[PDB]
Amino acid sequence: VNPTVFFDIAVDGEPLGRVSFELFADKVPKTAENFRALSTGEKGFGYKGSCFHRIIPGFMCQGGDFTRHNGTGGKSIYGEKFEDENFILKHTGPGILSMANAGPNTNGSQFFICTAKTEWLDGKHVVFGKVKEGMNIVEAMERFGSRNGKTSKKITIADCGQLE
Repeated sequence: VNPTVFFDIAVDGEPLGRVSFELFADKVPKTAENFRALSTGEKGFGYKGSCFHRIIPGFMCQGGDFTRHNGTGGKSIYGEKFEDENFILKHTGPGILSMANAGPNTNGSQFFICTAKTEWLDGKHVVFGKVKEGMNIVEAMERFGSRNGKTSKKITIADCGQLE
């Protein structure tokens, strides 16, 4: 209805588990569709096989750079960047899915999953989804991150697609 997408996560090739996300297409349609389409890979590029390049324990897990795998790339289905759609939703707690960016109106494909309430990001990053199942898998991923965001194991989206 509002779409659900999943990520199957692997840690150095070993299966960790599945996280699914509800995308708020009712409130942020353009942003939610970009993520949905990048998860199915239906426009010919997307998240399958990419990694979480920056994980900071107690704060958030960030990924979505499928072109340079380090936070300097990625692209949306609308072009290299697109505008901040609205800031209706807030970073209210663990499980919030929001867009990473490089300043106002620079949304591409990078996203982060909050593991804490991060109110200082409200009005700066567009919130568009939430973890539906597998929050415990995000908590497990979190243990491989560090204070500067570097991960001690390669965390990858082994598979991903739509469920609902």
